[PDB]
Amino acid sequence: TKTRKHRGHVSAGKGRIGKHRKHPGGGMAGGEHHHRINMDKYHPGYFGKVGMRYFHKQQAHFWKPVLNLDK
Amino acid sequence: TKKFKRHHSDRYHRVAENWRKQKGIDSVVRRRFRGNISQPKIGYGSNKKTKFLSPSGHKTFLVANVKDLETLTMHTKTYAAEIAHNISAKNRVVILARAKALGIKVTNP
Amino acid sequence: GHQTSAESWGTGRAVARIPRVGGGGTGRSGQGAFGNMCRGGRMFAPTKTWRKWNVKVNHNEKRYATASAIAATAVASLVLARGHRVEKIPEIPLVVSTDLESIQKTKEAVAALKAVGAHSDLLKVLKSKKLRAGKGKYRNRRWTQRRGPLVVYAEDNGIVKALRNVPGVETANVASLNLLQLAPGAHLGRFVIWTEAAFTKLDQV
Amino acid sequence: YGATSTNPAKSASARGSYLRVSFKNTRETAQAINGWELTKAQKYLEQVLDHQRAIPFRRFNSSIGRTAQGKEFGVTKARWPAKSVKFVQGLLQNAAANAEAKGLDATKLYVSHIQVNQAPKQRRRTYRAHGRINKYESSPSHIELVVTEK
Amino acid sequence: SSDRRKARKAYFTAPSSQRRVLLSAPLSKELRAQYGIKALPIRRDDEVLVVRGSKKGQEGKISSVYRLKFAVQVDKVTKEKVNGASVPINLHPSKLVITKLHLDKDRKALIQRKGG
Amino acid sequence: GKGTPSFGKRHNKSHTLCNRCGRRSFHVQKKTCSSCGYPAAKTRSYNWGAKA
RNA sequence: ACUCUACCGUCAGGGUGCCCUGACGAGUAGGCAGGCGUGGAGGUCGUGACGAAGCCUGACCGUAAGGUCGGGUCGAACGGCCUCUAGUGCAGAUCUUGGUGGUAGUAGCAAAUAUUCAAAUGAGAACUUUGAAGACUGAAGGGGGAAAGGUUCCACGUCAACA
RNA sequence: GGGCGAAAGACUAAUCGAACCAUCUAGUAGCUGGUUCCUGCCGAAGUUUCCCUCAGGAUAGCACGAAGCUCGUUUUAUGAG
RNA sequence: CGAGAGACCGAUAGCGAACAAGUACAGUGAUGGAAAGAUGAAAAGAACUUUGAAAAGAGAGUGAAAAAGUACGUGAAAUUG
Repeated sequence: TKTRKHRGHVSAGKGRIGKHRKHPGGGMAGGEHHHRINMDKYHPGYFGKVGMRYFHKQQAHFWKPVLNLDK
Repeated sequence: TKKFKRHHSDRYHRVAENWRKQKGIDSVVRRRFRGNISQPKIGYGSNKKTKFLSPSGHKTFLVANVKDLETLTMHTKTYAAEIAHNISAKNRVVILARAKALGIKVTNP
Repeated sequence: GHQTSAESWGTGRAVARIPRVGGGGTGRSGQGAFGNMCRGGRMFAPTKTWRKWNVKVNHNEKRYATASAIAATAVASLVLARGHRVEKIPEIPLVVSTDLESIQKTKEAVAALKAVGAHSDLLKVLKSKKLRAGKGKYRNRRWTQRRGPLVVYAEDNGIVKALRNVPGVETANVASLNLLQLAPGAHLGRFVIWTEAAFTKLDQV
Repeated sequence: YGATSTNPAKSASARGSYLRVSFKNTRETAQAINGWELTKAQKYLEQVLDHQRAIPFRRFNSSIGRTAQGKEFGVTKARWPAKSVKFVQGLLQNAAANAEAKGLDATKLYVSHIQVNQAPKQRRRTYRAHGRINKYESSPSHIELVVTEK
Repeated sequence: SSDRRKARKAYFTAPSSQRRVLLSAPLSKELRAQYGIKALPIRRDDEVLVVRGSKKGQEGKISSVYRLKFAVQVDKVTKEKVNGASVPINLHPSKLVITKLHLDKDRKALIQRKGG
Repeated sequence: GKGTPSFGKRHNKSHTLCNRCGRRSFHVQKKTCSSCGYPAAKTRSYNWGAKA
């Protein structure tokens, strides 16, 4: 929303002139190999699985109070 | 003394002649030249000492409508001491009959 | 914008690759809504009802802000500066009795404000207001009533209609006494006329 | 028009606007009678409308014949306009008629103004081959003739 | 609502019931001080007078009243023609004020019905 | 050129006009109609016949 | 440059108000700061028909940004104060909405079936119309029906647009 | 993707190697082009580990912006053509 | 169908369209579809006189002003004396 800097330069949201979908590298990226995207020799991606999922830690799992002895 | 323009104005009409920055790559006044004009810097211009002329260096005070009339002086506002044009001819004549009747010059009669 | 069809064609005829003329199209360009640089196609940022206007705020800032704005009334200099005025400089904000409720007509109301000394806030409007530009010249934005002295009620709910009708006044309650009623147009310090029962209802925060 | 009605006591004129007519031939005919007084002017137009003399063209060029009758100034080229000239001759006639209505010295008056204006187009179309329509528009010459008191 | 053209919408394509009223002009001071009424609608054989205008405070009558046009011809505001005919000539009835109100059958009972 | 003067034959007259609508693809052979139908079943208002 | 001395730019220290004053200051990306900016608005009094916005023209401070005053003129609109909000600064993709320029009054002026002369009428006549006379075709410039179209024929009536 | 062949994908409203019209559709373009105030503070880089990777980009080299602090001239030797 | 209002336009905007915009027109064709607003208080919209053939050009009247004259707001330039 810096209308002064953005419209009187047109570099804001772009960078240098011919930067199109090479620069963000498409949008997303996958797991394994592909050409000219933002994947490369990255450290995130691997493992994938979100959540500490187990059949003990779901429904009917009763919660504990926040209760120290000195607190 | 060498007057300034925006460049390419002498070529075609699609140029606003007020000064714009020489934006991207090469231009004769970018890499600094004193011939085909210059690029305006803060080295040029009037200094931190002065400001505001008349043939007696006198600053104005616009006394438009009958809001604050009794504020106009006859010292630094001796030469320039105007009214306001957008404010009616009725008010103009009323202010002038007080303002110029201090002991000052005003441009309009 | 999609109320026309205009196609690409290119060279071989007098039209560009840009959708200008096709299946119709006089000064109605675009295949759908396309061509903002083209006149009668689309817009750059076409305004939408989906995008936000209404925003959040704290409730604990609401009761602080009304307290701060009325604290600016208790200093006399803030009041008489901005736009609001007063003859009686000390003992601000003004507190009258519950005889404010015993006012029927605006003829009696103007006379009451005359006597106590809150009348230079009342008479201040000389000429009216005509219009101003845009949606100022179109709809109900012509005649506006001055936010002059505020009147504050006590016993809640049904406030005084007698002191709606004073030239350049407001009516309000002690509980219902919002942000715009104390600080209209940013800066603080609007004159408030309380009653006896209203100013002891104000003994909360 | 171009020129003013310099005073209605001195003036006498006649218009002739929005004509389908050759554009260069109207103002080139106008040159050779402008400045010249009305008795010389009317003679020149009735000569070139008949067979006698040409009008030497000056302001305009194009493929036009140089010949012995190119003299008006030190000019070589000329052409001999006809249906253009019959229009301009009518303006000399009415301006001289209404100059006697004022009570001047009509035939001996100075021709102050005559040229031609153009601005909007009078849009006409004619066809050409291959499902085609090209421009076929007329040039609206605004021909006046002011005489002043002389 | 608060709208110039959309307020005029109702005035323009007004029904014939409302066009009775919208043939309006004020009443004179001794008609108000006789009865009470603000305005009453304007008809042909009323004696009329011009309020605001250069035709200032002159005597007149009305010649014609018109339904859709709203404008009325005013007698005594009379010019000629190129052919030379002394015609009554138009005015919009807001520029007028009536001095006559008739009694009649039961316009007598209209102005003194249930409220009056 | 194969086109326009050959189309100027038109001995076989395909389409005439519709009664209810004005869609003149009312073929004497096929008896079709792209608009409301002639003959119809229900009113043939089709959704793809508009963009806006 | 070297060199004299002064002046312009941000910041430091001593002591507020800021002044002394060091070191450097060619410049494209880029970031920050500061300043000028439209539509709109809580505000709104102030200005107005004894002459408002506007149109048009002159004066016209100096930091690059574009704004106050004044004159000719308008016949109703809009800013002190005080601060928040948006479709917010133009020279350009063989682009987009239209007029106007350009070649140009130049070419074209429609497949080589001669035309000459006299009149009627009239404001104007080679062309309408009529006469004298000649070119020209006569398996069509003669004659004549269906599809297709649908009143275009006809008499009456006009010379403007339009040929 | 059917109609059709003594063949030439000739042929289907000037479109036929898959008719035309309309809608979903503003399909999409890893590529190219165009793109709107000013001054001041102040201002580099064309180098690399590495890739089914090559007109790109994770990382590193170098100076952005902001807060808090940070030299060497040269003397004794030691290692290597 | 009616009413009211929103930080919501003032003839390139917005409903196709403010106005005889589906009506002089164009396509076989559900369809495409332009040009396009306008006096004053009162029309009194120029009698009468004079010149020219109508067009065109001058005196004279009406009216608050004709420095409001019907093609009726303010008006710039290419064009154009």
